[PDB]
Amino acid sequence: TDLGLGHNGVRISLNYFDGLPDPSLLNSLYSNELKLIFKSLLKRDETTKEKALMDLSNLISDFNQNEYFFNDIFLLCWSQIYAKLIISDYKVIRLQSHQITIMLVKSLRKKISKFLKDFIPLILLGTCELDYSVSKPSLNELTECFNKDPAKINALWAVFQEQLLNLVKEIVVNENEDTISDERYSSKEESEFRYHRVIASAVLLLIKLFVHNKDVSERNSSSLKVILSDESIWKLLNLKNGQNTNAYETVLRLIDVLYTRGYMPSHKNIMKLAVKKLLKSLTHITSKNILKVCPVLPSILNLLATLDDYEDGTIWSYDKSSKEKVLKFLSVSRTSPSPGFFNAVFALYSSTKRHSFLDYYLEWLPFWQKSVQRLNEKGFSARNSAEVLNEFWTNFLKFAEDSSEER
Ligand SMILES: [K+]
Repeated sequence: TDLGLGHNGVRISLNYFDGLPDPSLLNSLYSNELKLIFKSLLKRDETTKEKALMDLSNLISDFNQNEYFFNDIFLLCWSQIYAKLIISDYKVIRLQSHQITIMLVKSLRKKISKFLKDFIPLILLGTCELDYSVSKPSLNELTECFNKDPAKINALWAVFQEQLLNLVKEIVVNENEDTISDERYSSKEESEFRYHRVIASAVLLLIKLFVHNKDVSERNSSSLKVILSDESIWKLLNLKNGQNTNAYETVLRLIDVLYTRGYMPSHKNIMKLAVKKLLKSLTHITSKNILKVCPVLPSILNLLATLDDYEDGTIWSYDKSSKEKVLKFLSVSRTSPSPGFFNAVFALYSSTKRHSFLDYYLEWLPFWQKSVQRLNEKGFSARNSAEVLNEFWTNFLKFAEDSSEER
């Protein structure tokens, strides 16, 4: 049987309809107080959950009196609902749930070693939550749980890399908008936003896994292929609305790491999947939303310059109208340039000229011309006027020195 995130006989999942504590297992709990606490956590009413978690948290803080209660039956049950609690919209529920688990690890050391495979990956997922109101306190209490040693934390990323990837796979491949949220009690927007948060956390977790493990690609090739071949991660490459750009930038970073490590060159199918979605997202940038998106444009351009190095600009062939997309993307983005922008544009020019992607005089030159025109009319009133203006001229002069052979 597929136990999902579970490694001790019971199924642990993030969805709402399975991986639930068996009614018999619950009745076998030590104290009648626990039975009610758990029955309270299996409901939907989130008000009574905050108290139930508070009560449970109190029983664990007073570990002296209460200890025989926190046995294997408790850990099996808790490990199942813990997974479902950390996807709640109420950040208090997610935070308290993490603290409880962290407290259990810190208190039942050795006695809980068997369950660490189930708890650590979810704790770390909490530290990867883009909301710092949850990810910072979680990481703090976690770091404190291990003698305040950040090296002991970095070890966790290596020890549990298999279970960490399995968690990613569960979020990305197996669950979706309609399994993380019950359509009967949740609107479409609610479901989307909820799933977005969870998968966004998974992408960051996935990135941290490459940071801490130099051989992750080779040691987990089959697991990574399943994760990255799915469409779900790459669907995050969306700048339309309503989400901010945090998740978007995180995927950019993932693509970069994957390319740098030489993973994507090894998996053309996955690279085609990511790039197609990346190129399509360029069309999401308009005058309507340029002011919300402009701080991530240097990242886009730099990534495209990097990818252009693959097989002499082969990535551009993944989209029949990639040239047109880039042109329209450049014309929009020059209206609201930010620091690093012109450095990135030149990076793209310097790389793509090797196969004459865009015309020097009919396409590149007017871009630079209209750019300085924009900078002169508005600035230098705006902030970072001097920095950006100087950045433009430094890069244009380098661009202009190629006008030699292009004549
Ligand atoms: K999915």
